[PDB]
Amino acid sequence: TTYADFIASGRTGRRNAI
Amino acid sequence: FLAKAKEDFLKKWENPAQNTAHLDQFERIKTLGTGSFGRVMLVKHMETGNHYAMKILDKQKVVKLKQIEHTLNEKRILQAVNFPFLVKLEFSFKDNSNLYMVMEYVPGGEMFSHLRRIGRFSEPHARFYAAQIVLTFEYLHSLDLIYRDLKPENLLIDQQGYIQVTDFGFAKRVKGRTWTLCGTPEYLAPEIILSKGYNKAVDWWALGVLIYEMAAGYPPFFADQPIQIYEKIVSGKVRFPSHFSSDLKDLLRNLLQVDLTKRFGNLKNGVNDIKNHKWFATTDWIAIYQRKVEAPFIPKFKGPGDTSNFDDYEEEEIRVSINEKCGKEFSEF
Ligand SMILES: COc1cccc([C@@H](C)NC(=O)c2ccc(-c3ccncc3)cc2NCCN)c1
Repeated sequence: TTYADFIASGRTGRRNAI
Repeated sequence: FLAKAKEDFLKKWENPAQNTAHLDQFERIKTLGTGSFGRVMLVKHMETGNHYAMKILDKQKVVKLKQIEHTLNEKRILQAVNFPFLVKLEFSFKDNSNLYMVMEYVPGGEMFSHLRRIGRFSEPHARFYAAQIVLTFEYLHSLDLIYRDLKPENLLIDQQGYIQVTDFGFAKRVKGRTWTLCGTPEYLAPEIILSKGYNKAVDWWALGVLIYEMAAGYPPFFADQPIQIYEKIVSGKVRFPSHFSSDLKDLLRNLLQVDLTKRFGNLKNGVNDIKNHKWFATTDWIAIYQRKVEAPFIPKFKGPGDTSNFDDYEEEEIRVSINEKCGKEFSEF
């Protein structure tokens, strides 16, 4: 599922500005 | 309302308030969060017992990363604005080493924390929050201000369950086009990525990304590295979950529109195209502004000065040099 792919990704925490 | 709001803003924009408190008036309790040039701390005004959130910036770190202009923009704008869904700046001052901004404390924490925990919000829950952003952007854009950093991390939940927008670090007063590459990868409009000149329409694209993330539980464009995220944004393709309503999918296609001549909020009727859309049919716009609508979630209150709705961070002693640093650079702060 798309949800499972998101939770397994490295960008589920707080995202910083570029 | 907007004509009177502009008169109030311009008076403060032309003659900004400076040096309205001192560091020795506050007791530093705990770190609430961190950033590139410093931290946000929970403080207590000793003589009244009032609690506040204090943003601390190291002057030397600001200059090193060439962020002087953006830092001056943030303070000048925040001291001049006034809206129910914007965090209020109470005091501002500086010393030999740092810059300080003392804001109202929001104990409910960031929308980010609650969204990740429960997974996703229902369409009526997502609608309530989205309506507050629409009104806030209507107010900000009318003053010629561009926000440029909409994300769940910057949306704080107050004790009434209403939103308070924080972090004006990339906010700017501009008439026409601007070119700075700034923001969060997942929320960047295609015109920002493609090094083109851009305007207020980048905030309306960001609203599309926010509504999608709130209702789905994940962003419309995600990967492990920023370069892969940018590839997905410029392609134009978006896939919606089967649980998304017909009216929600239509609004998102109009907000996440690559073509500037077709993007909602950027047409002849402006903000009215969003406010009159089928997804917002049940929304009482005046009752939202007046805070009369029942909130879907009210954060647990554990007394004044409680930090349970915030994550733990490692403490550090605040240093003040006996010599003034970057005096001329921050003269107007
Ligand atoms: C570039 O250097 C920086 C140095 C220090 C901070 C920052 C940025 C990242 N943080 C903020 O501007 C910020 C300020 C105030 C509050 C806040 C919390 C509670 N009640 C009221 C207000 C929340 C914030 N961010 C929340 C998402 N992390 C950048």
